[PDB]
Amino acid sequence: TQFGSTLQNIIERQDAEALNALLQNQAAELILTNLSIQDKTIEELDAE
Amino acid sequence: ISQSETYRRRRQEWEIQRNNAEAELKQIDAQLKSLAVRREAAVLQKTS
Repeated sequence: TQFGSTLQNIIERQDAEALNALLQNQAAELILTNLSIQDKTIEELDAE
Repeated sequence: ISQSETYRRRRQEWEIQRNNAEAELKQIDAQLKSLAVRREAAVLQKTS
């Protein structure tokens, strides 16, 4: 049973990890698009 | 001489005023390519 508990903790902790990672990956994937927006609005300052 | 003088004067009025409208219009088209760009950034907003 001790091996049981410590393993359950390994798994909770594992999925928790892959969550944190998956999030950061998404954060990049978004900051790309938001960056491109910011560029184009600079272009709209050119047009003005 | 006076009559043709008046005709040249008013003609200068026409020139100035038409030219006014012209410069206005080219301004307009500039604003149109702007709000076209701002549209570009709002669609990039949608896709973001």
